[PDB]
Amino acid sequence: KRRYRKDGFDLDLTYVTDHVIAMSFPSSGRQSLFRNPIGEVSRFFKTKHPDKFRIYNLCSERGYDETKFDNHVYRVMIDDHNVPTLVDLLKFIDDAKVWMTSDPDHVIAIHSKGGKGRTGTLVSSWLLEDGKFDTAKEALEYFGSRRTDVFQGVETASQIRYVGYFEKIKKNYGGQLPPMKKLKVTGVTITAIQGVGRGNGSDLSMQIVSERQEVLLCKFAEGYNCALQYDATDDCVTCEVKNCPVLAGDIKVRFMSTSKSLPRGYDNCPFYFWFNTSLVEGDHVTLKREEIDNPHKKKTWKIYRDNFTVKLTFSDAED
Repeated sequence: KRRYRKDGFDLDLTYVTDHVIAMSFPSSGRQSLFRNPIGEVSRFFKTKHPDKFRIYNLCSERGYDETKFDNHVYRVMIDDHNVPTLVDLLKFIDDAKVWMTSDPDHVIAIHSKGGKGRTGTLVSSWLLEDGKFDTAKEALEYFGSRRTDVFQGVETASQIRYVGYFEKIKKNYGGQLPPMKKLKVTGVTITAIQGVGRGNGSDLSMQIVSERQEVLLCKFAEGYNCALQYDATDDCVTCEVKNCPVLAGDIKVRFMSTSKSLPRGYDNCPFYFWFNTSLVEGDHVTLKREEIDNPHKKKTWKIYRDNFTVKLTFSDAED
């Protein structure tokens, strides 16, 4: 188990490396799910790494008394089962890099609620930055082998994607954001639709979210900002998307259903994903089952079949 039971401490805490710690939330309130008493976590860092630690809180949902950590806490606002913006991810990387380069004995402790999904995203990103790994896949697998025992380390497909994005940023874009590409979504295509909701796209709606605001809503059956086509022969739906505003940066696409058959997973919906417009190649992005948030869980694999995919078609909106 990922339980630290050494030197008179008992904490949900992992040394991923000698200087990089992953842990769950340092709690003080009512006993709920995850349970690291903040007094003990603070005692740990003050005893084991005096004046040489920095704590990263990745929860958008909850802060705490940071003076328990002598005010050495940096917050990254990420929603549970979601991803940081690439802007925020790079910000974090730079902060950690400055901190770590200043003293070889400096440590960083990254936490979220469980110290799983969000924590794994930034831990694996840091490990790429520090050069321990050269691919996202290996960094993620390492986090999994050290902490979560999940094969790919993190909780969602978008989390996997975003560590991949960081790898691309380091390798192809000199550690900085790629040149911005502005896009409009003009279509969405979903394959292997039978058995998903009403099996014909009629139950489905799609919400596009940018900077924590809804920027487009499409309701398929109704033709609300769209025009649905169902082809039974190809077991797919094709939906023309109308009136999409110019999209830039990190975009969250959520699919909702009026269907009672289709279960909700993370993010209070059947399936969703994040992508970044600047890392889109060509005029589409296509995601397989394992690349979509919620269908990526094997528990859903008799609903989302092996050929379940979602494709967004884009137009260039640079002008």
